[PDB]
Amino acid sequence: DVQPAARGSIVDRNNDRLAFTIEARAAERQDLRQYPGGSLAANVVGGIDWDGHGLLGLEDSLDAVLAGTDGSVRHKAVHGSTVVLTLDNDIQFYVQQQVQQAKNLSGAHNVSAVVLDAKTGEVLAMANDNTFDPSQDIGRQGDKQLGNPAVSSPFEPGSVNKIVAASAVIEHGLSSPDEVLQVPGSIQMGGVTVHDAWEHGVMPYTTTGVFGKSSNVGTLMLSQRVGPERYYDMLRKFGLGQRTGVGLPGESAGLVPPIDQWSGSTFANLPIGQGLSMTLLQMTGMYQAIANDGVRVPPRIIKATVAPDGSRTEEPRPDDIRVVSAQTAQTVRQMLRAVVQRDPMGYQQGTGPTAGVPGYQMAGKTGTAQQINPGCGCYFDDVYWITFAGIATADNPRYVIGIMLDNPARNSDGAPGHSAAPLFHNIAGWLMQRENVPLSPDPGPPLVLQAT
Ligand SMILES: *C(=O)[C@@H](NC(=O)[C@H](N)c1ccccc1)[C@@H]1N[C@@H](C(=O)O)C(C)(C)S1
Ligand SMILES: [Co+2]
Ligand SMILES: [Co+2]
Ligand SMILES: [Co+2]
Repeated sequence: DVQPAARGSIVDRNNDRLAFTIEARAAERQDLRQYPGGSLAANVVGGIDWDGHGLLGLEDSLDAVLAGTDGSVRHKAVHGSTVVLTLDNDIQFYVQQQVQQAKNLSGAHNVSAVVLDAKTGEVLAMANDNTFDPSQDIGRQGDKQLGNPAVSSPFEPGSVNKIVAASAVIEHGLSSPDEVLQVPGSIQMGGVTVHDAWEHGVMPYTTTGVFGKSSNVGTLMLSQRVGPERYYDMLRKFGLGQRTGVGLPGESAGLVPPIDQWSGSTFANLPIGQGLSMTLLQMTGMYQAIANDGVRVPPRIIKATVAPDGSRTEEPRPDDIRVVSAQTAQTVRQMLRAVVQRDPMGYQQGTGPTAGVPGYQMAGKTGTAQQINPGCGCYFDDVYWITFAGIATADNPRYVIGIMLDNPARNSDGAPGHSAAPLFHNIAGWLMQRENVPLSPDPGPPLVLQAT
């Protein structure tokens, strides 16, 4: 009497299969969910329950699309539609592996990474370490990551948030990359005292140097030019505090205190990335806006669906959001090249020189945010979220890469320190090689971070 719907498959952007059903035997007919890549993108894909319906991930959030409706004899069975993700399996595989070995080499509690297409915001890779294997019983995998922290688990961003301040001082004509500043080693602001990660007297940092060296004091002085209203407006325009609508279950909205609830010290904290939280995806989406000439395209992982006949419907594109002018975006892309600039004299070196890839105008920003002590209601002194976000490349944005390390003892590559810059180096360099993207013989002249 019953005519069963055949579950749809989940494939990547080139129709490479992530999950698909085969017919088998034991009721007697029994359909088996196949996961050829095992753990590949399982944080996104999810896994099957006993009855062949989704248990978690997109298998469950898109179950109705994937499961179809059973027929009867008279009503025809509607077989499940196929879901085409924006993921590129080759990129996801490389990224997911690097993320696992960044966690191993650095001693972090977790490591995650997101790769966006610069112009379109599509999610080309989304990975975390320790990813469960959906071809195996979930109940034996309590020691595994069963979910998708890149969208579900916000953190305080620290210094990667400085893109907002930088975008606001440029867009509002309030400063320029080459402006020579005078930056003390500390200031009192909003009732509190803010210090730079190194002690120094008044330093002739350019605006380029404030972000390339990640001066908190410098960021805040430039932020006083913007004011709370214009800065809070730029936060909101950058997408923070609000879900992206990427199409993944369990997405968090993060957390931005609204301006009418600020305390006297909120403005002293937000421009340096403390006092607010965001997801890795929101973090990478901020850099997507800048990569896309100031136009933010909310990220999306569902590319299209194919009906049982074979007809394809593309997913509807989200509307553009104008965060900053194209001129502003280009100027911020170029400033951020200072973060990867190397200088043996130290003077004109940014915080993330290991992130540069020679022959390419790489551009990014490091961060080191303090985590909250759960048994205190106060910040740890030596527990951090490490964070990197970058664009490949400044002069021709193709890829946006966002990385977070949960409190590593070492670099992502195992060298001493605490930086995520080596992992951006690995992934961005590999993305350029595999597309045979051409080098550039001249990098331009070095950027000036520090005047006289
Ligand atoms: C942004 O991430 C800033 N970090 C801080 O002010 C932290 N409170 C801090 C953590 C650890 C040591 C010193 C300060 C600046 N950006 C960092 C980075 O770009 O990696 C920094 C360590 C240069 S300070
Ligand atoms: Co009927
Ligand atoms: Co240390
Ligand atoms: Co290298």
